[PDB]
Formats: sequence, structure tokens, C-alpha cells
Amino acid sequence: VLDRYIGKTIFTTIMMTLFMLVSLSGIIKFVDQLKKAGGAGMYTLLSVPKDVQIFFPMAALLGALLGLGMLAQRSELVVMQASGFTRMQVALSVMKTAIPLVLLTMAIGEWVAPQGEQMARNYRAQAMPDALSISGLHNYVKYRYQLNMWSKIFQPLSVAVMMLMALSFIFGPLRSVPMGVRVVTGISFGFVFYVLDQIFGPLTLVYGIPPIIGALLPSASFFLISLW
Amino acid sequence: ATLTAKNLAKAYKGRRVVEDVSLTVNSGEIVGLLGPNGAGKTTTFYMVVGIVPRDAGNIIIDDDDISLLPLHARARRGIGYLPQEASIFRRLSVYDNLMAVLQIRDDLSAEQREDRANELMEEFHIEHLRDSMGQSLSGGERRRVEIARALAANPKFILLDEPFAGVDPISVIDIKRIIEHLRDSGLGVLITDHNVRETLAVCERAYIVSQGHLIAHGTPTEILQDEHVKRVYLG
Amino acid sequence: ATLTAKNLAKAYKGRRVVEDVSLTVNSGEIVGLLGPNGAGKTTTFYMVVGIVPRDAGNIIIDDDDISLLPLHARARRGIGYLPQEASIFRRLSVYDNLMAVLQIRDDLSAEQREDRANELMEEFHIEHLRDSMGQSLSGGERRRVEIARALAANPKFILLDEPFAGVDPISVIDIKRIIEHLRDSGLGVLITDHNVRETLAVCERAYIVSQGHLIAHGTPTEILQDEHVKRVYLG
Amino acid sequence: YLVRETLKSQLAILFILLLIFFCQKLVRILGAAVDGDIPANLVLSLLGLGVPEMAQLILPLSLFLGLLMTLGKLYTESEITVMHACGLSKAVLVKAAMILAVFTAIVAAVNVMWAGPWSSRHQDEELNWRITLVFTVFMMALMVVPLSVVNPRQGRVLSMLPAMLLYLLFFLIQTSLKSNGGKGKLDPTLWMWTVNLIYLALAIVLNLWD
Repeated sequence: VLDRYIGKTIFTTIMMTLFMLVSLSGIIKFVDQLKKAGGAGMYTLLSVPKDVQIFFPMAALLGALLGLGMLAQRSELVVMQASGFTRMQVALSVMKTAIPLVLLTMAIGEWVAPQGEQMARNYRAQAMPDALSISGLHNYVKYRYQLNMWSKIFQPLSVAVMMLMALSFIFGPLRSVPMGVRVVTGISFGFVFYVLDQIFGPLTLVYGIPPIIGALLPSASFFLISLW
Repeated sequence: ATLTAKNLAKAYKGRRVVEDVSLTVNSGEIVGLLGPNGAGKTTTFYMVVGIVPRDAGNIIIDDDDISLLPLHARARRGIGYLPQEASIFRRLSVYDNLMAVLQIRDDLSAEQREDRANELMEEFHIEHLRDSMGQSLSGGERRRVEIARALAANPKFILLDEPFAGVDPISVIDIKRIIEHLRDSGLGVLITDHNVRETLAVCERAYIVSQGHLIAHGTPTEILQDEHVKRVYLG
Repeated sequence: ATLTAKNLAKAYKGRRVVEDVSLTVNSGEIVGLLGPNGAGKTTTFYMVVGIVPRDAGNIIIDDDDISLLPLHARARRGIGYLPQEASIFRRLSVYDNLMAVLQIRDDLSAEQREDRANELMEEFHIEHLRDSMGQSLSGGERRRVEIARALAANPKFILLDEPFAGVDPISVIDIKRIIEHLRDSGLGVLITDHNVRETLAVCERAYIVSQGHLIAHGTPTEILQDEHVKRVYLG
Repeated sequence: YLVRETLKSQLAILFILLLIFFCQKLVRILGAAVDGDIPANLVLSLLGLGVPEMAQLILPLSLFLGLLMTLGKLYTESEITVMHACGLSKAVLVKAAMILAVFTAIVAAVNVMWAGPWSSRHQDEELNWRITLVFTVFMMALMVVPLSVVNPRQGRVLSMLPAMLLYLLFFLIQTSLKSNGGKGKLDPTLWMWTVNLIYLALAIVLNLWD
């Protein structure tokens, strides 16, 4: 099954590049916090659960646009399409291994991301982000960010859409594509499209908007304009 | 039951390679596209199936303005393709590739696909290659797999670009037999290779291109009787 | 000078494809290795040129023992290899590939090297493609450039692996003239292929493999006329 | 001659890793500040406030990663087995990686030493470790070249995982050995100049292959 094929390839390259980003950003903060503060175990175990929740939607683009690049290098996606298949590979194949794998992050971000850095918060007593449930904003805004963390909670739809729109730049290639020139511009293309998505938070609630469609403001339009 | 390409033109970054080789394929017909290197062959298949854009072009299946429809839309309308370059799913197996092409046809059933994959593995002698990994094949082995792979999608029209690249003659006989079976079953096939003595020996008719110009035409009898083919291509 | 292979062996993951096949090429002799699809012909080439760890065997030139030498130290001494797979430089131009192989021939002057490359580009009828890169070509042009830069290094002996894949029957004749010219100039060419009619026309002796069994070895007339060769390979 | 290919993938990976987190972290200051406060020397400070040491370490990272990508996408396109078929050696690839690695070593020297006054001013408001970076960029350009001999047969991340894992087991130990002692003329255990030459033999024994 080609669904299982592209799922397994992107599902392993997402793990590899996820290890690259996470196990590099750990050693980012480790060296200078050990230079500042004057036992690496709980240092790494505090660095990791609020990095595997952070960088995974920023590693999906160095997953499904790099492993699929090596997949497209052998001229296999054109044979997929020529054998009777379509744009359905993006949604109905890559999301089949994306939404469980970002479902992992949207479960971790409640289960053991906040409470799992709470043991580091406990270790701050020996040592030298607005992440809570729906009841926090109710008395946070009342006494601002009117459900601005609707995005941080229900990210994975827009996290899907930001690479749904970007993946057409790889399964629509020019064939004169060396890919080390063009998929990096294709990554920097959608790089702002989940960041300027977020910095335009007050841009619609600067006049007042229901946050259901006020925390979706270019995201509902991206897959609208990006169906090919 | 009729397709006709028209007005085909492409210029790869300033230099023009194709000037209006307007070809025709109909149902129940085996067609050739012989000619030298660089003669707009693979470019013509790219312009028909949708891999590159064009300059002009008219692709009509009896009424169809699929001439601007993209690659996947044309392959849904019924044009099958086989690449010149080696185009196997690498980490899969042969049974995985054939069944994975069979998973695209969501109109058959889960038993019919097994039966068809068994028939094709029996005909292409790849039953002892069913266990073999995709990238663990070897040349014409993989080409037989890719031919059976194009067969497994089973559209009304199939455009084959070098399906005789390094294949053993007994399997050439077998593939020619299967193409005759499907032609007797009512399919349209556009083949090209440089196997003269078996490409002309199967084709109902053929096209002769040279550097972008369709310098000849016709049945392979008069293609052999043509004096200008040895002048350019045959020898 | 005589390259000799002795008692080769390979069993990929339990599947044995090579089992005690010993071949020889003499001082300037065109030697064939024609066999059916998947018969370990490139696998024999892998082991002779030292790409993979063989199980057991001897690659002995009998003036040297290169049984466990790497890829280069037996090719530094004059044993050339041509890959079946598409092995051109991807981004360099034709002149760049040729002059990059000929950059390493440190026994001449660079003006003589460029004159050699001009002989090459005029020779293979490819000289109009001085500007185009590697992936800006197609199958025939890639094979002509691969053969050109492989024969440019001028080994003592060379092992070809389907040089006649996707090339028109006139450049086949061109490569035939060049192979016979270099065999006159002392090169022993080993070749596998599947274009039988234009392959057997140049050979001098023909090891004929099947599954790991050397089912025939002799003059191409009786290779054509053998009833077991016609059983196993021709049909 | 593949130095253009390695430099191309090099700049690609450096560009990705130069965006990947601190462009968000510069967005978080600047993009909200067209209505909040508009200075030059607050948003301008975040370059030397966020990426002295990340830019210090990221060049061996992008170095070995881009060289692994390029040399793997020469072996899997089966072309360095034609280069290497022309009587070449791995040592010519080592010399190519040395050209790339001294192009990376000079950017290492740029993003520590000359920006030293800039970094120290805009951050403050081990010199053995400072000169480790020459062999820290030579080791992995020496080391990816033998491990990425892998072919179109089973070519996957079974070499990319040791290429990252040895970077980790080197570098976190180098930071732990920098962690002892202190700054400047303060003396730790003197082993931080030993451990790179210890891994020199690690990059030699799996490379020379007699």
C-alpha cells in the first residue's frame, strides 16, 4: 500500500529530523546553563518534553518536505499519479501519519509536557507560557488574549494546513529541480506561514472578532487557495 | 475510442526541441515512435501526459478539453505512462507494488485484485520475485515489474517510454504476447524503444520523429520501405 | 596482460545467484557475458571490480593478486568499470565530465587532454552538447557520455554493463567501431547486453551464464545455434 | 569536484537552521513592536543576545549534515562509484571535505573571535575550548566520508544516526569538561584538549581501512 509506504518513509524521517532538532536544542541550553549555574540527567529530561511539543510542527516541514523529496528524487510520485492517483496523497496519505503523530504532541501538551516540566519547577527549589485548561482564560481575560491559546490548543488543523499548502511545491515540481536549491525556499515559504499566522493574533481582534474564527485567520484561507 | 494529439511545441530554456508532431492513437492499436536521440520523444510524452507545460496543444478524447487538465487529471481520464528512467518504489516489494497499484482502483474487489496480481506474476515470471524487495531488483527485472505495474492500473490508453530497456528476449516475447492480448482485449498503446526487430514487429503503425519534426509516418512495412530512415535513424 | 576471474560466489540473504563461475578476458579480446534477466551479471561485475564483499573466489590477473583489493586500487592499475545504472554526474556539463575524468590522467598535457576530449565529442556525435549539464539530458545522451568518459580514462581492460540501453542503432555502430578500434589498440572488453542481434556481432568469445551456471562458452555462431542457449535465453 | 554541491547543501542546511527557531524568537519581539515600542537597540540586540553560541556550534552540525546529504546523494545516484572507479581514493574526498572544513573553520573563527568584543559586550551587559573548533570541524568532515560509503542497497539512517550520535557524545562531554574550572586562566581537568585527539583515532580507524 502506497499509503503505508509514504507513511512509513515520512514517519521515520520525522523521527530522525525530530531527534536532530530536539537533541540539538537540548544541547543548546545545556552548555550555557551549565556555564551560568555554578548532573545532566534531569537537565535533559526537563529540556526534552517542552521541545518535543515545540519543534514537532516545525520538524514536519523538515520531514514531509525532505523525506518526500528523496522519495520524489527517484521519480516515484509521478508514477503514483500516472497510475491513477492525485493530490489525495497529501491529505489522505500524509495526514494518516501526521494527525496521529501531532496527536501525540496535542496529548503530550496536556499530559506530561506542563506537569513534566513541573518536576523541574520542583527542582528549582534545590537549583540555583499560559498553559492551562479552558477555565484559565475565563478569569484571565475577565480581570488581552481573548482565547489566543485556542491556537496553542487546536494547532494541528493549521499545522496540517501549513504543509498541505507547502507540499504542492514538491509534488508539483519543475523537473529541473536539484531540490537543494528549491525545497529550502519551499520550506522558508511556509516557514512564515505558521509564524505570521501567529503574530497576526491581535490583527483581527484589534477591532473585535469571535476567537473561533479569530484564531484561524490565514489558516482557513490557506487550504482554500491551495487546492491543486 | 479515439485520441489525437495536436500542435505540440516545447522549448527547453530558449532552445526549441519539438515543432508540431501531431500524433493519433485509437482503441485497439499498437503504435510506435521510433527516431534518434533528442528527437522530442520523452518530451512528447511529457507534453501529452502533463509532466511539462507546452506552447500549443490540443488533447481530445472524442470531446475532451483535458488539454489543460493536469497530470493526475489526465491519468484519471485514462492515459497510462511508463517512465524512461527507472521508476520503482524502492523499499517496497514486487507484490507490494502491484497490490499498491491495485489499491488505487477502488472499483474492483479485494479478491479480484489478488487474482489479477497472481495472473500478472504468472505471466511476467516474477512469482519467484514476489518476495524480492523493490530496490533489490536488477534492470530488466525491474522493467518487467514496471510494465506489469502500468498494466495493473489498467486504463483505456497506455503510453510506454522504453519498455525494452535491457530485457531478455523470452520475456520480450511474453510482453509482446500480453500487449497483443490487451490489443485483442481493446486497448490503445503508444510504445517507443530502439528495439527495431521487435518494436516494428508488433506495431500496427509507427511515427518517425527527428529533432522535433515528424519526418515520416505510416505502417511499419513502409517504414522499412522508407529510404530516409536509414539516412537518419535505422542503419 | 590477462584478467582472469576464478570461482566466484554470492548468496544475497539466502538467495544464491552466483555459484562457481570463473571467467577470463585475454589481451585485447571482446568477451560476452550474455545471460537472462536477474542472472547476477552485474553481481559478477560488482565482485570483479570489488564493489561488494564476495563470499569466495579469486580475482587474479596472474601478474597480480587483487582478490581483496578495494574499488580503486585494481582500477588504478587498468581495470575499468561501467555501471548499468544511470551514473553520470548530475550537474556538471558533458565537457566537464570528460575533462574531469581526463584531469586525472596525469600523463599528458592539458591541451592534449582537450584535444582528446574534442576527439571524444566529435566521435560520439555529441559535440553540440558541450554546454548541457548532466541531468539536462536523457537516456541515450547519458549512455553516450558515460561510455565516453569511461573509455576516456583508457584502462588496460574494461567491463561494460549494457552500454546499448536506449541508444539508436547508429550510435550502436559508432560504439562498435570504437570498441573494435580499442581492441586493436589493446583493450579487452567484457560486456553484458540484451540487444542480441547487435551484441553478438562484435563478440569473440561468450561466457553464457544462467542462474550461476555457465551453460555455454564459445564462438557466437554456435552460441546462436545451441539448442540449450535457445532454450534458456533466446527462445 | 563536488565542493559546489557540498557548499550548496551546506548553505541550505545553515539557512534552515538559521531560521528554524530564532526567527520565531525575533518575530516575538519585533512583530508586536510596531504598536508597542519602536527602538533600534532592543530588537537589534537579539542577534548577539540569542545566537553567539548556537552559531558557534551550528557549523559542525550543518557541516557534517550537509556533507552527509551530498555524499549520500552521490552514492545513491551511483556517481562517486564512478569517480572512485577512476582510480580515486577516499582521501580525495577527504581533501574536498578539508576544503569545505576550512571554509567552515573560518566561519567558526568569525562567529567566535572577531565578534568576541561584540558578543562579550551585547551578552555580558576556556581558550583550549576556543581552539578546539579547528579539529571539531575537521573531525566530522573526516568522519562522514567513510561512514557514508552506503549504497543503493540498504541506504538509510543507520549511518546518519551515528553521525549525529557521535556529535552528541563528543560535544556534551566537551561541555562537561568545559564546565569544570572556570573562565580564562582558571584551570579545569586538562582533558578537553585530549578528548578530541582521542576521537581523532575514532575518525581514523573506521576511515583508513587496511
